[PDB]
Amino acid sequence: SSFSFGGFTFKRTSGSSIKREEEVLTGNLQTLKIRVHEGYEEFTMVGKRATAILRKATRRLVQLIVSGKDEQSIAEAIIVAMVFSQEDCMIKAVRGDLNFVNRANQRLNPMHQLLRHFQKDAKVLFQNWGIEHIDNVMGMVGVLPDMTPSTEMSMRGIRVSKM
Repeated sequence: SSFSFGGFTFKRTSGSSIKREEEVLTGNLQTLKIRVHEGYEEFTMVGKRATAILRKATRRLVQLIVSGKDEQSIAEAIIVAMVFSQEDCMIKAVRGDLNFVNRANQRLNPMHQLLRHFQKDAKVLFQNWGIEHIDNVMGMVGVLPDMTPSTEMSMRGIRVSKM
């Protein structure tokens, strides 16, 4: 069960899931209908300039270990992972003027509209994701919302591995 999303090939390595169509509110209090995968799953994300191991529970990213060509390649894989996770803080980061999803055509994908939104500017996404203190794990570094490597702090659940 290998699928494609945001230029990444996802491949499930553990867990299972059932789908539930659900309604969610953005930071602009706009209702989106999304197809939610319920169940704890693990995936490999393989792209041309980045790779990752993604561990996730229903609408919640548990951990993401990213490896890539450079900061831009890695941020790109982080954005895809955060949108794919379907986390409330990612949905609530959709806010402000013009930041609305065209839902007049119900066949269109709100996940692809969330992705386009965060690909343009992930600043609100990364700042609203939350940060956390990080453990020892040498060879794995933390990454701040501005993509600065840190040994003391990181975006919640996100770690950068050496390529």
